[PDB]
Amino acid sequence: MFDFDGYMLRKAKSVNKALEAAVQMKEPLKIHESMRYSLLAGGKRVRPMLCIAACELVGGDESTAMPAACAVEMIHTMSLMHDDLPCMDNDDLRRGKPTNHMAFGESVAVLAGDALLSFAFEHVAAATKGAPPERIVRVLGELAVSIGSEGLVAGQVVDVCSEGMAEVGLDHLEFIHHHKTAALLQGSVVLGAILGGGKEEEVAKLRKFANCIGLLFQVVDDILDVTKSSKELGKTAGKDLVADKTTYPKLIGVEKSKEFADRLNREAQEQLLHFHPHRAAPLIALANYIAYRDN
Amino acid sequence: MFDFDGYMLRKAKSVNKALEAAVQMKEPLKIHESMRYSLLAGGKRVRPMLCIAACELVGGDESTAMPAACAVEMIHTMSLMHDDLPCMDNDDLRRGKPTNHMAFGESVAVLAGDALLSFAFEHVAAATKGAPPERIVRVLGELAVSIGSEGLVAGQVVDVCSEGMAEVGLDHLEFIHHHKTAALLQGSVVLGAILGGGKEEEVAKLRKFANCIGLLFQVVDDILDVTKKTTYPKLIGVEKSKEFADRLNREAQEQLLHFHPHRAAPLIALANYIAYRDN
Amino acid sequence: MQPYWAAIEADIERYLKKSITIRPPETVFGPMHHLTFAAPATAASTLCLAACELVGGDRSQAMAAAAAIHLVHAAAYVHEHLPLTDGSRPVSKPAIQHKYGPNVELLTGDGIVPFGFELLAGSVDPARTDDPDRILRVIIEISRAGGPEGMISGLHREEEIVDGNTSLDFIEYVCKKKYGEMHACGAACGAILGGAAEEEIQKLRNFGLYQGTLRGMMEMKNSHQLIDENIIGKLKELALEELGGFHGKNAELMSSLVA
Amino acid sequence: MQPYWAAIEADIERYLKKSITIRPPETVFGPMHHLTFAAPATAASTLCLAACELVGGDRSQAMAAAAAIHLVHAAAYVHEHLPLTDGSRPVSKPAIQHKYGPNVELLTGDGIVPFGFELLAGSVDPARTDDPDRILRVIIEISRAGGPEGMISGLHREEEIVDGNTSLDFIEYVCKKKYGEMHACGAACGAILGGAAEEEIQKLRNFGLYQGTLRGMMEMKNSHQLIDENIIGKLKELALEELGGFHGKNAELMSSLVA
Ligand SMILES: C=C(C)CCOP(=O)(O)OP(=O)(O)O
Ligand SMILES: C=C(C)CCOP(=O)(O)OP(=O)(O)O
Ligand SMILES: CC(C)=CCSP(=O)(O)OP(=O)(O)O
Ligand SMILES: [Mg+2]
Ligand SMILES: [Mg+2]
Ligand SMILES: [Mg+2]
Ligand SMILES: [Mg+2]
Repeated sequence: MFDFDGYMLRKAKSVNKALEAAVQMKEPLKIHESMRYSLLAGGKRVRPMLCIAACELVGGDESTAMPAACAVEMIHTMSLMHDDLPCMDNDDLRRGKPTNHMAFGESVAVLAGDALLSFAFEHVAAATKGAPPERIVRVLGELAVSIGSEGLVAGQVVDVCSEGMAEVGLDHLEFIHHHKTAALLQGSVVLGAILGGGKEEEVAKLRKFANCIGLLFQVVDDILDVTKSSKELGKTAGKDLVADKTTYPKLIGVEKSKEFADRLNREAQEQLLHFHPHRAAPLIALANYIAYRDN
Repeated sequence: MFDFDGYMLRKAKSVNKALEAAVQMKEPLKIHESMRYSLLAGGKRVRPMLCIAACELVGGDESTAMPAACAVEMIHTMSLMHDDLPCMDNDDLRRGKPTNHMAFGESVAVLAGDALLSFAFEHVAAATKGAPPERIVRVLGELAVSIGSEGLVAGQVVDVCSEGMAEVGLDHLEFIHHHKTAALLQGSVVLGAILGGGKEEEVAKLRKFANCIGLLFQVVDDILDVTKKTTYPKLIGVEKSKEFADRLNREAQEQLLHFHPHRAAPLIALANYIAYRDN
Repeated sequence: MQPYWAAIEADIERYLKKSITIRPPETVFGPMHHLTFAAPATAASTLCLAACELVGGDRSQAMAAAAAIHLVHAAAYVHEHLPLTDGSRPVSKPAIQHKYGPNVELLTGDGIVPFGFELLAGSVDPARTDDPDRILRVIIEISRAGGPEGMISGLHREEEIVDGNTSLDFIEYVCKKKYGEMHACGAACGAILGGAAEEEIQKLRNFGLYQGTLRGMMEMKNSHQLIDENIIGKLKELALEELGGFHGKNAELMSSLVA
Repeated sequence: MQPYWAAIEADIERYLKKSITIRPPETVFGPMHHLTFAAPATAASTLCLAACELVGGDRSQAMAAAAAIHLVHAAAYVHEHLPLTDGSRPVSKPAIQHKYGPNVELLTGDGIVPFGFELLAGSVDPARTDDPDRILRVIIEISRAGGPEGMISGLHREEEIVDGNTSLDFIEYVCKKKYGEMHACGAACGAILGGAAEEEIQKLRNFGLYQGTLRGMMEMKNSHQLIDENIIGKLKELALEELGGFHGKNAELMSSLVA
């Protein structure tokens, strides 16, 4: 039997403890305080857990993947800090507290965000131990590609340039969700699998798996946005409706979105048949968590 | 000697470059900005020169003595930053420019002054190369003794503790001048002599040289204010103040008699300069 | 601008144009391309190619690093001129022109920085042995120079500058953090990728540090008219010293950057 | 955990009173004695003696350092409670009483700090061959900890704390700077003076660092009602973990402050 609540509990604890050690208070104080305010506030740490679990699945250990795991959470964090700003979604709550720019000003929120992004690269490059240099370099490139113009940033810019697009298509919406959300999730699964010593074939199967849950994470985000309150979600919820935004609860409605999430999950766990079921248990569990979480 | 001014200017240039490099702007920026504001404002750098000259006099080199030369200027600098303070002499200017606490506030001026004092020690202890450990520790010892309760600070307290009873005798006035001025000059020349490898006898003659020129300076300064409360002219008259200045200069120079004439020349030249200067 | 430097800069421009080709989604790659070339050219970048030559290697070994340096600098420039509603950054007179709105600029900046790391991780040529260890080292230098204790510290403190009553000392420190560290990073990386040894790397690092600071002061010279020739000579002197020990053709070239 | 710690404070005191004799001019030494003992003792000095004994040294071998650390603390204490005319330093509600005037407190503070270094240089026993190097090292440690990047940074940033509007991260940082640096310093010095090896020293240094941050963290607890049980618990683990490699009572008595 696999106790998923127990597993995530201790993986998240381990991750939160390393995030705190990696990003200490030091001069300039306000920049670092702002970095820690949003990073250590309190996310589910799905991305760093996926990175560690994929590393473990292929043979490696947590310690080798912890820096990359922390790095994906740093980049994920600054992407929410930047997403919340007035020129972007202009929100007032994130991770249960006022949004970064409300607490430090827009200037500091932008810069603190930029610091987390650069530091994620510094940190995986200099803190990773137990991997050949050529393997670290490779990981740095997968990370870079998963968050730039063919990844996270593209989905995010296409999202704000298609926020009034009344002529929405499944193809267009798929582009946004895959890039804006699935790309960083793929990257987290991929960095772990490569740092774990995985063979090309296992990496490719995990990339596909990650692609599914990646897309699934955004469908579920879109659904929560309309069925959960801001207090519950820890962030401003309900503004995706009032906006001409592109989501699934839009094109097919909540229910048809739910069924869709189910298939995605199903399809993701199917890619996992590549591995022995005892070993796949954690990723199978993270997959369900992504499907059935409440926030 | 030929070109005493050029010699002082070359020494101040080297010292200025080393000060600039030792106290860089860094976080917390206000503290460091305040330290450099007063440290790098320029001046004759007589203390650093005394240290270097004393080191070279006994065969040592300027390189070994520079951290120490910089440390004595660091102390001198914070003694003035603290002295200009409102609770102290409450000065708004110095050399024409706003005083430190006017530029950065009293809190920073106090802290920045404290930072120069501890950094002086740090710098001498950590940056001195070319000298054995017990010698650097000895030198740290002479610096503390020259600026503490039996040196600079003593002169600073007693001086501020004497602006109430204008009935001060020669002994009292000499105490203050010796402490407030000669102690730190004595410290400079002792740091350099020791670091340079000077025997104890050489070291003792340099201590005497500095105490004489230290007092020489305040005496000449009083004669000048007159030929332009207590002073040498009000205690013994200008005639006697001048005789005293001359005796101070002669004794100072007497201390340098047995060193290399060529290495002694700059110190001999500085004694004559302090004694005959017009302002 | 000197012909040698201008020519090196042109090569970086070409290498960047070939690396970033406008394609769909144009909404993404258009601003990516435009904002890369909209940012000022930075010597931290040409200094990387040059540093590499000076120590022996060939410039092409440092091209990806030079492009990554310009890109990191470009995202920072875009973000520092970003229109902020809340008036969080003292409205600097600059008021530069903007082709895209704040959101597209912000995001594009976030996209530019990883592209720099992407080029670096991809310039990994098989027919290269010590490739991986040096690139990895260069990623560290670059991610550090563009990190919280590097350029970002300079951008943050710059907001405290009041044209009115702020010392030359404080301005020099901002230029050191904002420009000096990146320049130091560029000369160091060039040296690293060329194949130099620690001693040379530090010398070239230090030279970059001073030159970059000097350059920053020049740019801010046309703003806060107070830059005594003393500050510049100081920095100029400080730089050249670090080069004292490099002889040849490039030696005078590198020397010409500050002189 | 009770009489041991007490006796240490007594021995340090007995040693200071022996070293600071009120004498002529009482105008200098009266304030010097008063202010040195009017300053609340600091655990950084205690820690200094305890670490020396922990690694095997004799208590006297670290007495000079312990007294120098107290003196550095006493001077900072005096200076941070100076009545300032310009209201630059935040109005400290807990107003220490003043037996002497501002001018006298300020100068006395300047005379106490060097007395610490005097005691240290003056504690070199010419008959003990390891004396010079260890004391030299300690002078560097103490001068750094009480300098611009140590205690003074904490004292400076402390003035930015708004009694009911500053995060725990910023407060913790002010405490690591104001108290942690010095505690780390004392333990590190006690270890050095005791003959400990590098590994032992770093461990005790680390321990002191957390220990002092934790202690100062409380000096303010009764002020900034926000002290989450999490901070004091995170610092305790970091501290108590650094002791991994030192077992026993005194090797687990240091942990009698993390109670
Ligand atoms: C769905 C997207 C693209 C972003 C929000 O992600 P999370 O739901 O992972 O929120 P956190 O737990 O990290 O705070
Ligand atoms: C010349 C002697 C013996 C003492 C005074 O030095 P200064 O205090 O005059 O040095 P400056 O700072 O004015 O340049
Ligand atoms: C992927 C990034 C950078 C931000 C969030 S996408 P979103 O605004 O649709 O989601 P949020 O409600 O803000 O979490
Ligand atoms: Mg958004
Ligand atoms: Mg949003
Ligand atoms: Mg005075
Ligand atoms: Mg005065």
